[PDB]
Amino acid sequence: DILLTQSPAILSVSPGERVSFSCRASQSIGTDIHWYQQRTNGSPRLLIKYASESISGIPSRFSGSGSGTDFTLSINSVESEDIANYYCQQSNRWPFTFGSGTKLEIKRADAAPTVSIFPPSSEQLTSGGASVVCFLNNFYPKDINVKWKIDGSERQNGVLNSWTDQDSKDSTYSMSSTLTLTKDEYERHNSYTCEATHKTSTSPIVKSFNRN
Amino acid sequence: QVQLQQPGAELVKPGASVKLSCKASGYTFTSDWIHWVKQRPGHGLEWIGEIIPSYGRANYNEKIQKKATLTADKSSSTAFMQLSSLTSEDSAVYYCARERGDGYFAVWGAGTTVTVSSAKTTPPSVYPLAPGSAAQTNSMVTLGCLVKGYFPEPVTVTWNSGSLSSGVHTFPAVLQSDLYTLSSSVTVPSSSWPSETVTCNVAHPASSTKVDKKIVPRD
Amino acid sequence: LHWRAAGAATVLLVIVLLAGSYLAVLAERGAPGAQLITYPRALWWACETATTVXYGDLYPVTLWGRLVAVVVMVAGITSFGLVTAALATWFVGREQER
Ligand SMILES: CCCCCCCCCCCCCC(=O)O[C@@H](CO)COC(=O)CCCCCCCC
Ligand SMILES: [K+]
Ligand SMILES: [K+]
Ligand SMILES: [K+]
Repeated sequence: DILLTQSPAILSVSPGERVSFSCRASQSIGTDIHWYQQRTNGSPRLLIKYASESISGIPSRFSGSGSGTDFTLSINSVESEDIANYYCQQSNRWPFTFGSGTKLEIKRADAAPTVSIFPPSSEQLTSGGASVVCFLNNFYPKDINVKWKIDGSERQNGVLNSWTDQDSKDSTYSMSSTLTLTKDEYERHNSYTCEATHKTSTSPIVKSFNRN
Repeated sequence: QVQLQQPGAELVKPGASVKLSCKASGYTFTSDWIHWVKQRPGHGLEWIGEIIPSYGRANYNEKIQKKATLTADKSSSTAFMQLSSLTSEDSAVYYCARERGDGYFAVWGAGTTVTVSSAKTTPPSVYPLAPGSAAQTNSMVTLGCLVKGYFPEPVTVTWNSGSLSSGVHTFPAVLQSDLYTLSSSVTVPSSSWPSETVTCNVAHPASSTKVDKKIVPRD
Repeated sequence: LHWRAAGAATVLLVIVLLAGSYLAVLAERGAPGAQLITYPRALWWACETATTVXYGDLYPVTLWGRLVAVVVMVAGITSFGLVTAALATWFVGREQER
């Protein structure tokens, strides 16, 4: 069966630059290669068929080239919406096979996180639970740290974090940090604070609220 | 219109089997083949097999253990994939795709997220996320909704029934104690809320539930 | 008689190239390494097979693909024997006459 090697697995380019993805077949397959784009949580979408043929609806920005064993997918002037995984697929011999995929990453200007803290809702408290939610949004680079403090003292128990993949809207990243406590535990404390430390500032960005 | 329609999710206990469906619309030809592709979270696309509806013949990937059996119904223009005796290794999104006999997959379904687990289905509790009273706003305000205690994946969150897309971030779910939780964030000009309403819509295919939570300022 | 046998053979040949193209793909998919697996090139393969040219760019590797190939071959060859026999019949008459 035909092995399709896509390497490198991650390509990082600057906005507006021309980028090229590589797909190498284990044996010669003519021009029977097709390329798909798959955005985060999206289904694959065909971009180019038979190595270089355009697909209606696809921006003119995309093009393909090559024949034999080496194929290239190129994007002239990359933009945020191009952030996604890209896969090649061959149809020369049975069975059809797929390459392992290349992720496109865009290196944009640094951006500090927009931090928002949210007290638990009354609907949730009513059920005996209390979640305090903090959003660290639209920052770059993706490296970031969040620290919780309850009544001025660092808190670590009950904190779950989640980070998004690079955003296809503006090339930034976002993260959520959720501190969950029982209603009782929540009721015996005053101030809750979320602190974000990011490369864009020597001092942490802090947001807090008081239960009263 | 959507060319290939697949159900959003199926929960399956280890050892049980499930039959996935893919309803096709648009132009149909005798040369069409419907393919199935498996994708585990964070991994690539794996071909499972194909069937040609016009004749009913199916072929399968020989490199992997055969978990699938393909069939197709001509009158209902539906293709089926029977997965049997599943294990956690079978948990993944399974896409159906249509190939016009010319080697490329012109269109893909949205995929069915299949979770193999003994755990039970549980709809999510949706709570509002509105700023506290001391929070100062800029030209923009951020709101959100907390979706917790659901199983299995996935949930789909939209804002204002889909009309509000820009400025939205839905975070990946976190799994703790057989239950998932995530939150979604939306940012609108501070001047437009609460004058213009903001509601998050949360769909949980596995439990056939879809709830709305309007976000209003804290009393 | 002859022209109708020839005309019919031509119509029948066109049907065999299209059905042969469809059946060859049906037969060959599922056989690892098979290349006669998409319809446009299978129609091309049926044409270069029926004319007996047989470049070797594409060919069947399965039992049913090969049976389909032999039917295409014989359909092509037969059509041509019929056209040839029809031309001979035509000429023979016009020459009796001349
Ligand atoms: C001792 C006397 C020998 C005389 C010859 C006998 C040959 C054996 C019988 C033929 C096929 C058996 C199938 C099999 O087990 O092989 C298949 C395995 O995939 C593939 O078949 C093949 O790919 C060969 C196809 C041959 C087609 C011939 C068509 C003639 C009109
Ligand atoms: K020859
Ligand atoms: K030859
Ligand atoms: K030859």
